[PDB]
Amino acid sequence: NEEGRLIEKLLGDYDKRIIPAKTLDHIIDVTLKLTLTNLISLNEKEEALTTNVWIEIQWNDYRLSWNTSEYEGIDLVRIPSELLWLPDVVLENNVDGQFEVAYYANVLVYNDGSMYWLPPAIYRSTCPIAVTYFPFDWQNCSLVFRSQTYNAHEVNLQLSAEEGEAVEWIHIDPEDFTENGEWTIRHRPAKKNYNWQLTKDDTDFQEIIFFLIIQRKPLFYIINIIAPCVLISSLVVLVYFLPAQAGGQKCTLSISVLLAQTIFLFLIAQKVPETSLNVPLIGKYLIFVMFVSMLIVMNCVIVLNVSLRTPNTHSLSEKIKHLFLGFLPKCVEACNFIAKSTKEQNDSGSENENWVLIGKVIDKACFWIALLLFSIGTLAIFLTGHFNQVPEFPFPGDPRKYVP
Amino acid sequence: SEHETRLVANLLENYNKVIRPVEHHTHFVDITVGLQLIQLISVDEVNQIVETNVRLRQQWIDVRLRWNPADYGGIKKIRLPSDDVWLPDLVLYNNADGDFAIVHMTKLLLDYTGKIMWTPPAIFKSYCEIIVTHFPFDQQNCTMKLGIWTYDGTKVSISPESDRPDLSTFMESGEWVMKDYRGWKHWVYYTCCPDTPYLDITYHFIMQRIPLYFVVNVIIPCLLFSFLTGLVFYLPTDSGEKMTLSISVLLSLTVFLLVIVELIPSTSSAVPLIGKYMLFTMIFVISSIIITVVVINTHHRSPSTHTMPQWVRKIFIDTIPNVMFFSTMKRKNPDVKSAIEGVKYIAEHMKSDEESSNAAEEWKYVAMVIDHILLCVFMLICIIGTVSVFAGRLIELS
Amino acid sequence: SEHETRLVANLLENYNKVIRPVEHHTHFVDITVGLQLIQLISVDEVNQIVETNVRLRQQWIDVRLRWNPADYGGIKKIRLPSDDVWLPDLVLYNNADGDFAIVHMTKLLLDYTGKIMWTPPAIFKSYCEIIVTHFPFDQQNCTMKLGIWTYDGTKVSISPESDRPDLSTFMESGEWVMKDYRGWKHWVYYTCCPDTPYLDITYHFIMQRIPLYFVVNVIIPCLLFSFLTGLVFYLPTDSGEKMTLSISVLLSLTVFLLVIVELIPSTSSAVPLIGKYMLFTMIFVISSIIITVVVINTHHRSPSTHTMPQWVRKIFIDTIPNVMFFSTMKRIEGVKYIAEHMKSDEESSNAAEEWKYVAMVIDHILLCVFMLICIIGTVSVFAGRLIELSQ
Amino acid sequence: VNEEERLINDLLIVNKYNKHVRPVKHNNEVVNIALSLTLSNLISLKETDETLTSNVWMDHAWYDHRLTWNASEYSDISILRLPPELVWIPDIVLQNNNDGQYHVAYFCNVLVRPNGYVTWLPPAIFRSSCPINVLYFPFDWQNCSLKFTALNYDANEITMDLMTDTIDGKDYPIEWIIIDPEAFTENGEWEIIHKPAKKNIYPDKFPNGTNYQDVTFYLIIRRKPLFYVINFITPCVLISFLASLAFYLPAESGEKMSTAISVLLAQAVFLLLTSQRLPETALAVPLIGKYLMFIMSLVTGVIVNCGIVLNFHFRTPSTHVLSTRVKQIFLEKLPRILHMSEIKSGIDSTNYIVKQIKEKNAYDEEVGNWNLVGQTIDRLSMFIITPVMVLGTIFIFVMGNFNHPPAKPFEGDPFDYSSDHPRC
Amino acid sequence: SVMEDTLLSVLFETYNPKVRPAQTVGDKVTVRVGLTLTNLLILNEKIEEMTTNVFLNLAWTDYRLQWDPAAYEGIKDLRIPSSDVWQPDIVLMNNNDGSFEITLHVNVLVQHTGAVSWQPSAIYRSSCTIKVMYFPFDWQNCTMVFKSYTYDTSEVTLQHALDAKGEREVKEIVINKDAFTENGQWSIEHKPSRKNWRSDDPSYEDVTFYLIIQRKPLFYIVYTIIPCILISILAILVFYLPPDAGEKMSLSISALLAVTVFLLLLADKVPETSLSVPIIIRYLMFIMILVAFSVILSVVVLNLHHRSPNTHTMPNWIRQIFIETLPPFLWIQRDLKEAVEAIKYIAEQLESASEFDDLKKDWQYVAMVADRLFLYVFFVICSIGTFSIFLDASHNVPPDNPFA
Repeated sequence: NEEGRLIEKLLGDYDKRIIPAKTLDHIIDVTLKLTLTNLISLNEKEEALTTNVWIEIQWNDYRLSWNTSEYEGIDLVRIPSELLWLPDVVLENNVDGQFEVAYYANVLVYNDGSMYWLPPAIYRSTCPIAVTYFPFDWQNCSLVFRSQTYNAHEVNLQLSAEEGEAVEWIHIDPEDFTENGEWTIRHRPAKKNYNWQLTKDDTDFQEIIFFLIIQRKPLFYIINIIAPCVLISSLVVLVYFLPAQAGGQKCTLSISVLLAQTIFLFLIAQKVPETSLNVPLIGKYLIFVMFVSMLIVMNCVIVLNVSLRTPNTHSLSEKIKHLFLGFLPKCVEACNFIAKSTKEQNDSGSENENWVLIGKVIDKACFWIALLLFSIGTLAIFLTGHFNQVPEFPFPGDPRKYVP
Repeated sequence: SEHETRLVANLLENYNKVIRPVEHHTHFVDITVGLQLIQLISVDEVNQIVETNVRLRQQWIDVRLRWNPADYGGIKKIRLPSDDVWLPDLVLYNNADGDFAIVHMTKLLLDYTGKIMWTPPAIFKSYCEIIVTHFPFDQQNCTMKLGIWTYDGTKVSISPESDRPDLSTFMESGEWVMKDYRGWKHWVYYTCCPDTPYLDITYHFIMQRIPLYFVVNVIIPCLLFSFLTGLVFYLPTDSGEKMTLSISVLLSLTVFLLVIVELIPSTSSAVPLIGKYMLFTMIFVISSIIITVVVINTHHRSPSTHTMPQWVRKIFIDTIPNVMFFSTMKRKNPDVKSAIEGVKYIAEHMKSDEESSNAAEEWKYVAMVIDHILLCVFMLICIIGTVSVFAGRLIELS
Repeated sequence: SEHETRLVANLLENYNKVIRPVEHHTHFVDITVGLQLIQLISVDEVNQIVETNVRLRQQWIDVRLRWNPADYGGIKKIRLPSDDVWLPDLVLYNNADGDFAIVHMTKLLLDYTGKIMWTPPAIFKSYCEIIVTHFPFDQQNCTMKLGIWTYDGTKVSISPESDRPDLSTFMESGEWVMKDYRGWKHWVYYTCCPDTPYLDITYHFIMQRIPLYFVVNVIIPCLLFSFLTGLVFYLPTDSGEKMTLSISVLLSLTVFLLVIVELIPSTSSAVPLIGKYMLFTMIFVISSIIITVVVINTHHRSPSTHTMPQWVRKIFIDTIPNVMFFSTMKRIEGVKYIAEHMKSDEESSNAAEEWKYVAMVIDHILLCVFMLICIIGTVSVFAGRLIELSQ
Repeated sequence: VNEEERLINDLLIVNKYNKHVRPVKHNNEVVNIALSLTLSNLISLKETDETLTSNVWMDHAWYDHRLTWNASEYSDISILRLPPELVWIPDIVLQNNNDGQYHVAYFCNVLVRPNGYVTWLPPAIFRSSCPINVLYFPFDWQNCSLKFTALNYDANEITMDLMTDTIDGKDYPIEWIIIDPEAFTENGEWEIIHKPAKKNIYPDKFPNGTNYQDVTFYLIIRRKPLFYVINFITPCVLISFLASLAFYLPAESGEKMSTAISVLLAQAVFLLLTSQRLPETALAVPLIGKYLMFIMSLVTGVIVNCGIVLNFHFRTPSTHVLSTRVKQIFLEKLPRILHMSEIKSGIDSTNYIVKQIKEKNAYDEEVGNWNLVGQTIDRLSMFIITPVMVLGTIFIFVMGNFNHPPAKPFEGDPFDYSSDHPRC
Repeated sequence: SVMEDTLLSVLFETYNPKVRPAQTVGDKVTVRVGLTLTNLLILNEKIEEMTTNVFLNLAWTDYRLQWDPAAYEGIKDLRIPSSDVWQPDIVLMNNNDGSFEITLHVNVLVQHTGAVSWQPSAIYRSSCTIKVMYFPFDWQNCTMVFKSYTYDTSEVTLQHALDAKGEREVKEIVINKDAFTENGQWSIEHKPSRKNWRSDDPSYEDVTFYLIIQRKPLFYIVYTIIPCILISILAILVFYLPPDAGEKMSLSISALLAVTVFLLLLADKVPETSLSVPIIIRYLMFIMILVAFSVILSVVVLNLHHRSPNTHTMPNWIRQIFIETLPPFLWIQRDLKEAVEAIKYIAEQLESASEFDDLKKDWQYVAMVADRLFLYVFFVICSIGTFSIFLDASHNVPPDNPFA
């Protein structure tokens, strides 16, 4: 096999610790390309995006060249990556200690010294979660690739060009790519970025940034958390039709709705991130419905106090009675003693009935206010969540789409 | 033996692990690749990752690793470390979390003709799409895609050892049933070079989940809660617990929602049948609570505040109760004259009390008839809802 | 190029890695050590572990790794693997769970004059004492104690690069704000060998926790429960929903204790302010339920069993309602037998009415004092720390 | 130039220093190896998996005749540093550990003196396995041990001993875990008390085996119970005390059963928390667990008694008949011993009304007698249940608080292992 | 120089650890295998995985490792690093994770006769199918299979280890009285060792160590059994409350809620296996069904109690069954004429009220008798069910013969 003598001649005087620059002040182009095989996860508890990506790296090495006419027409040789020099292009913004690739595949070399490497890797990059519109939110975080041990005076990172145009995107495979099930890839731009604060001689002067605009599918959160909580918070508006009696169960219903909301808070606390920069939208809605439930409990206590008043306990003033009953546009003396006792208990019952009617009027008055408050708050919060959509362009200041 | 040490020293004298083991570079190595499963480690739906334990039967022919047995004391088969000979770079294309290729690197069997047989073990964390629509009665089609990474056709060609993966030593998983298991070989051509096919082997398994655990631990409590939801309409409104029962079974369902979250997978690809039934039960409880609020409100409706309309009374008094045959429904001195006036006053007060109590009793009767009707309606709704949710998949299974 | 390969071969032909880089063994290597914090990964209070991403700038001078650039085509700066040259034994003395020293072993820059600058990344899991006294408004002072583990003074000297760690590339952690950061160099002497100082560098970060997460998740439900358990006393005793409301808000606090245990650290060094406020709310609810039971029993006192004391009447009938301006509270043989029984029922119901009025007055004054207690308790719990934060 | 390179080349290359050969003149000799421990910081003691994670600096000291040099010849070099990869080291292994670590974490350079004395201080993070005595939880104290052995060599080849410190010209064996007072930080949930060290020799096994001798470092660690007292103990005790007040609620109010059953629900929530924060060992019932079981059964008994009282309260003459003996004993003993506080038709209809009034008056006086019986049996039930409940909930935690580790770290040894009073 | 160095130089001058020490072509190497359990760490049911600490006593013979102690300084035995001598690849075949090989790799001991003994210690995580039918009162038949991964029966022959003296075979798992912490939840009833080489494939041969372990259920008894018994007691107590109290539902549905909380607690620890239902889960479901039936019957009792003659009419069969027959068997038994006619009307109203109250009292009597019958039936069925379940649970004794 001619590959044996070809490899023995190529690697006979090869030093993998040396940059392949031909002369002094020679900068080697290191073209990069990404291929997102499948989006594994985005764990917002530690704000880490776990992805599976194949990284295409192409460069030129003047050492590994051969005249194919001298050999038997061989023009493409696979060499293990451990025996060859590498640009050490690593993911800088990792959440773990894993910087390099996960497999170290063989690298292909051509006649002209062209070198093509395709290692796969599993990257747990950092991803600052914007919790403003959780769970209807969209996340804009990126993978940053840079040469760990070289500066801009030695290497020159740039995006690879295939047919004469720069591949400024992630280029997922249209067929062999399964959806995450909770995230949709809306925009996948890519760009070379300079820090412009450090000098060119610094290794961190240049980088290649692959963004990933990901929109969360809120289906599971709607089905299991949002809609049941909405139904529970809608139940508390029914309390104004329950009678204000011993068996009315008004305060029981309201406080048990509050207890259900507390259990929902316990459920929610295991899912929401702990960034503390902003309150999650689901958290805002939960605080709002808890405040509404507290106000409704207070109103129920007030209504029960009003409807259970007695002439023996309070005095019904003429002002209150007028206000709440006119402004609603929306050896023989034993028989005498029995008669007078019946008359006085009838009068006390009549005043109690007046208090009950006042309670009914205030119930009907406050029910509409509570219903409007709850409906407006819920609709406003969820319409704000729904209107939160991915921007049309990947960058607001650019007209390009960065889409093949 | 000293014969075997001499044989190994002579074989590995000038061997090069990097070089592809072929006679001429225009030819290719015919590598017979088969996979034998051992145990299904785990299946995760929130990440769509299936972890399996496999052994990779890889066979090929190395022309450099041959000898005459009669020249070495009759030795025919030897064992060699895998780090000394050329190894194909078989990679799982759809790898998710595990290692992309073989990492354990156990020893391999070498014959006197050069037939390298290698059986390394591996734990494959493959990425296969999880259809959660029919959970927990779902049927997953999980695939593992093996391919030569760096090389291609006419250099390193792989072929399936058998039409199906070996499952003779496959222990029972206890949660899944292997309905079918097959392995296909795909050629993929590219327009850049039509004479360089790219070869891969996909092994697909059809796993039908055993649903007993989710039926016992999730379906039964939800069914019990749904059955008890409609029971509240038989509870009379005279008892003050009519609201208490409904809101407390609602609290019980809310507590069981924690178990549902901690047990079922949390995916947004599609709503599972468990989620559909849980949402149906929740909406059923909410509607029952609204209905019993209406019943309680129409039970305490005072005759003075509201008069009974003729139509609703007519319907609920003399037509509907007659239909329900199974129910037991009911279908000379100032002081003397002042005492006389007091007796007349208490008599007319008792008359007014009797009239008001009769009107209130009419309201109670209307509420009771409504309770019976809605009890029957809600029981029928619960039964037909459970049947409509589950019987489709139950029939599709058989 | 061939010049760089020739230079590296010439440099590493006779190099020995296990030998300290000095001209004379009595001299020492002056090592300039600086730290830059890429990001604050995590802070764990139950175990006192601070995980950080840290890049270590270590500079020294190796007299063996020098060359004339003009002899090798003008090359001045090269890159070498860290496993081919002598390396300092920089170890995090207070390491808790992570690796003690540098593991990644990236390449390092080598000049023609012998200067070596090495910038390895690492993940430091520091074990710094965590004070949970003022949680969640706490201020944490976390230290990293870098030092040469094996060598000591007069063999390897370590000096700080700058008085402060570099945060130019620092990412905002979101949960913390880096209020202050500094680094000091410590000499430690031992009685056995007083002429050999032991040198180390301690970098201390003073960080402030952003309290919005725990205020939203914990403080607001506790305030709501306190307000409800204070408002429970306005409910009249006639409705049979007083104890149900009290024990239901008790149960809601009990099931919110699940969230409290889930969120707050489980550290027994000291009671946090969250724990103090939760205990205050628990005592508040317990006391409210106890006096609710008391007033419910005093509402149903029958005159046949109990008799109205004169002091109870004097207090809750005459004096207290006078100063309660806000409340609108008011300040032939058979027929003879029927009349006598009616009189007895009337006087018994009048005595029961007196008991109910006493219960209502107690309820009103208790509602006022409980609202005042809730306000005073919340202020005394939180306003002191808020004033300390504002200054 | 540097003389260290010449000394290293003479020591390890010229003499052909074999790394795998034990440093003895003759094979029958024994290498004496002295060990010590320095607990830098106790990481945690996770009782759910019974794992103690700790950070310890292990100190090894021994001799090597192949590393001796004439100091005055080699330009007066006193101390020498050498990586472990080139010098023979004893592989002291933590035998008991739930993780598969079995080794030190850094392998720092060893220090060599010209006489051959070699010391080594590699730091390490160890995840050892010790059983959790959950009997007195959360006021308990644990006894967690690190058992270092030498599985590479037998007792006839090397011998492990405690390192000796010279004070006032006298040698004292370090029989304790060294803790630096100005550097160690106390754990947020545990405190170290005794920390003894010992060397164990098992006579039933032969010296030529690898399990003949070992060195064990113990930790008698007391858990600070402040967190569990604040979050678990006091609210549960307050709920239990609230459960007693169900006997003070009159039966007229419809909440007598509700408060007791909701107290039971709260105790069930506390039970869920306690089970979530405790291991599953079945050696003995934990103190908090048995207290919770006792208080839950007592609350169940309170619920049963409240049900009985409510049944007695609603009895009517149309359903039940009170006996002379029951009302006699109740109303004659319990309050005293508990100090409890056309014209013809018209007149016919009139006397019929009078008779109905008499009958209903007798009915309501019987109902009042039943109510009095219910009230006095409720008072007796309170005076029975409340004192036994408060005495039990005091006694359980008093016995729990009195649990302290013994002054002597071992059962019979009167040495009282400490750094203040060394032996010999 | 110490003669150990020269002995090593003589031994390892031509040694090669890649070849089995068959002195003649076609021979076999007799390898004796035994196990020494130091600490059975855990048996996780959620993964069906046993984690243990073991010492793997191995013994074989190398013809190359022979020397005469007379020619040297009486060196009868020697200690060699494990990476220098030949080693059979004896691994745990049924390991759950990927840790096939040992962990510590201790030194091997070589006598002058050529016999080589090895005692490496390792943390091993095997997988055993769990019989989840009788959880937590069950016993587990866990299995650890050890065999040479590469060598088959034509190259090695697996046997049993010997005792401290070379006279007999252990044929069981050796346990050291020292350095053994007893697991707090498991008891080692039987620890046999056997060889179970299959018949369809003659090349297969292995050594299997069985662990019959009985679980001590005290934790689940304290935290799950006693609360369920108390809730069952409350469910029985439900039928003793009077209907007029108004706490029958408030007790029964709260008992159901407590059962739900206990099921939430159990959901964390119960095994995920779907082959069979654990007896603890069956007991929990039986308790839940009993509480639900108690709720249904208390609803029926309240409905019967609140009936009135103007809403329901008493049928003949109800009067025959719930009044006449069952209570004996259940020990339950028992111008002025205007004023004159006004008094007559009052008397008529009193008569009507008394008749209405009599019919209502008859309905209440029927409700009370049915409640007592339900109480007795519920007590009997609950006692019988609990007794049968616990009798089945207590009879799950592990078998006497461990099939060795």
